[PDB]
Amino acid sequence: EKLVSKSVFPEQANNNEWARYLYYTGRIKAIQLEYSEARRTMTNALRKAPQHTAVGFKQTVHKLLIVVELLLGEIPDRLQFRQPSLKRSLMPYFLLTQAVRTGNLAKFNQVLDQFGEKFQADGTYTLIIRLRHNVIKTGVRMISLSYSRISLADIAQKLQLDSPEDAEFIVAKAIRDGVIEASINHEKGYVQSKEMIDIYSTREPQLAFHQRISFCLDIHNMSVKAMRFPP
Amino acid sequence: DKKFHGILDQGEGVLIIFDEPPVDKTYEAALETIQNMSKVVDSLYNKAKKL
Amino acid sequence: AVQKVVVHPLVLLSVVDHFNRIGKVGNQKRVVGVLLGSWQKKVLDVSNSFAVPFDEDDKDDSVWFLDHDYLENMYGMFKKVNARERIVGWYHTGPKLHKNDIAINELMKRYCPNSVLVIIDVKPKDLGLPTEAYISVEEVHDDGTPTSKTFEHVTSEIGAEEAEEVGVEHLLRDIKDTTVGTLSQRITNQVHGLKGLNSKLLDIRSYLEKVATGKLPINHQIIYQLQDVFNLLPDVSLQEFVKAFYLKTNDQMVVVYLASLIRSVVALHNLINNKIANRDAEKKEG
Amino acid sequence: EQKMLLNLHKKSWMEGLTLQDYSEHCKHNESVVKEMLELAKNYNKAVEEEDDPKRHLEEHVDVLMTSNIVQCLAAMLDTVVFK
Amino acid sequence: TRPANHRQLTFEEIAKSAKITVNEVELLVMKALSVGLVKGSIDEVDKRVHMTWVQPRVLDLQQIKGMKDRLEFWCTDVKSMEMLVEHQAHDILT
Amino acid sequence: LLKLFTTMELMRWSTLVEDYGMELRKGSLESPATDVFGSTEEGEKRWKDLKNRVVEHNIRIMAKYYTRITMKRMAQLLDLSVDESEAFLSNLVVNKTIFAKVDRLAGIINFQRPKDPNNLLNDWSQKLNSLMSLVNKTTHLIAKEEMIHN
Repeated sequence: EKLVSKSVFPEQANNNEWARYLYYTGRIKAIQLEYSEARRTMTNALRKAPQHTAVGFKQTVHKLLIVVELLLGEIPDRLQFRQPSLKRSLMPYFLLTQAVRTGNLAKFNQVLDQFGEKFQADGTYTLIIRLRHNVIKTGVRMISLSYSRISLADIAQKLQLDSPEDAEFIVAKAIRDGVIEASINHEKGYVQSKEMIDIYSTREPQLAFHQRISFCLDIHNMSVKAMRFPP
Repeated sequence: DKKFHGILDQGEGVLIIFDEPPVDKTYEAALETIQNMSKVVDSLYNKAKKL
Repeated sequence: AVQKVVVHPLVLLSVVDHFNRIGKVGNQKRVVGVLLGSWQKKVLDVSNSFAVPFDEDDKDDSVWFLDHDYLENMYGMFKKVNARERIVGWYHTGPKLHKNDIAINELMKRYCPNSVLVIIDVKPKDLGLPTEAYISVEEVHDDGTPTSKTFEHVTSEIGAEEAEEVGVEHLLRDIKDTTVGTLSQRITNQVHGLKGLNSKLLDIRSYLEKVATGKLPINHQIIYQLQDVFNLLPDVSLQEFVKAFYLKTNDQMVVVYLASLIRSVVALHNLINNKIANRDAEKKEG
Repeated sequence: EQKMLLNLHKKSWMEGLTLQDYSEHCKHNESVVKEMLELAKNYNKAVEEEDDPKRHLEEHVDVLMTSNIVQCLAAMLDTVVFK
Repeated sequence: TRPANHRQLTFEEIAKSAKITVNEVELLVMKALSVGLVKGSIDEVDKRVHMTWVQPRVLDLQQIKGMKDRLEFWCTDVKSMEMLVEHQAHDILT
Repeated sequence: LLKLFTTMELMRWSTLVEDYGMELRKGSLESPATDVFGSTEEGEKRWKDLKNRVVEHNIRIMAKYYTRITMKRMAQLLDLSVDESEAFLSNLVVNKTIFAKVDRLAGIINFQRPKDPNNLLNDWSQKLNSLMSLVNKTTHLIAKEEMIHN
């Protein structure tokens, strides 16, 4: 982490070396709790993987990306588990994802007992324990996605939480940690999500188009810049 | 059935009416052009195999 | 009254030549000539002009001489050459009108009742509009003020006749910008507009300072037309205006992005083709 | 005389800060983007059947980009200047 | 006397100023608009009369000083944006 | 009475009746009232049509001036009940006589057509163009005033 903070990876490098550096940086940020940046970096690494050339690197990247995405509370793509090359490799991760999505912590402990040792060979055991203790974030995100004004008692009932005050604590922490977009009206105990505003009427589309335009202009400048006219 | 434009608000009891904004032909043609140069990029992928 | 005065390039070139001719030896203030042209529904078209020998004295601001017979027989010659040209005003190169100009304008009115005098500042070259057309008016000033001559301003513009148009375009032939505009010249046009707006606001602020300090009397009228300027401000940051502005900005930005993507894909295809071509040449060399 | 002949076609300062009719700008964008769609179809067919859509596409892109960029920048300048 | 940004007028201020009933301000502003001294609009659910002006008035020394200060602010803003535009667009300018 | 319909202000049917009923319907020796608004059945029909014309003129004035007027206020200003005013407004809207949108739930009779971004920014640009033009006029005339007052 110290070196990647100090050193700067050269952009004008191989896509293969870029993918390796992105995978290592994603692992660093995942360990450093910077989960969202780790997920983005590992997604970029997967996108820059050599199509179908590195089965092992793609398998490791998929494993780490699935683990970190689960840490964020997002259910990963199902297709990852049904690929011909990544089926058996990610099958324990399929069981893990099924257990956490179903909310059955007993299934989580069971898959820890049987295949969790394999995670140690894969270098992900600590992250899996973090997810074991962070499962409830996925349920909170699901509740926020589905409902818009669900009361605290209903949240506790639907998330197996023992007390409504525990539900208040969990939802407040999830809101602060950038996983939920709600606010709890503690006066009468309902969690009102931030009302969705017309984004096209805001400056967000302009910023997205600005990033896209800058990338396109840079691509044109790079392509025209060489032009390789021999003498 | 895409008859008279409006949405019923059962919560209070209302049927709002509006003017069905056209479709913004520019955006539809932009999507078609994006698909077209996706096809062009696939064609270039067919090329560039000659190093 | 007159709605407009469209000035051809010939008269401004002629007054430039007249001022250079006089001031080359006779270092002097404004040089006076007569402006001919054709009328219309209400808009004057100044087409040709000539110089009348004029003298002035800085003392008493009334010791002057503009020839009568000279004007008459220059018009005789010009009408013989072209009878469509009528006396429609006069010109002087002085940046500011003098206290004397009222007499010359009355003398011109003797030849044309709706005579309009055009100031052409040959010496300065600046933002634009080197011609200022002024008409004498006479009224009780409505709101009970002492009466005077006064020179009411009439808007002016520079038009051209086809022969004059081809002549001037061939005359430049080295600094004429592309009529298609393109991004660089549109941006410079925007910068020029900003500079002109700043200059106009600075002039208006100087006038307001002069009025407030007492160096100029409060007009009490037209000043509130400047107040009407102040009221006409769009008041941006209004919610509806902001939403509409963002909507249209995104509508233009998506088109800009599509065009940039089109250009990038075209450039990538061109680079692929060039690499293929140079490799083909390299392998065909052997 | 060169500069004061230049004063003939010189645009006024109010022309630089003026904005093209927004209802017209949208129609122009629609038209040119649809032409670009037809041009993209032709370009795809030409590039695929290789082993003048390109020039026309580049000209249309130049027109679209200059028009939209100029209109946007004029809009921003007007929003800041007049408040 | 409005600050030219919150040009909307509430009912109560009109009623308390012209010492007239809140049911007469509506007709009064209607008459003023009809004569040709106001070009605004009238709301009723909020009863805030939107305001635009085409009828100027006489000024004064203090008012002229204040309004020329406002014009100085306007010209300073214009100059600042012009400077920013020329600085950022130096190469493209040509 | 003729000049009343030429003025772009609301006329109150109650006040108009109180000021013109005797003069028009009844009349006197000094006022030879016509048979147009007599006590006959056709006279009463023409009286009702006169009230319809008066309320139509008032409605046109409100459409010119108001933007969002409450239904109760329109009923009070038209000397009609809420339901009668609503029915009259619906009849006018259907026949394309005037433009209105009766928000019956809240009692809002919003008159202005929806403001698309295109037309809003077009109005903004027109305001800017007028501002620039009359700024140019002010600058020219300020030059004139300085120039004369040398």
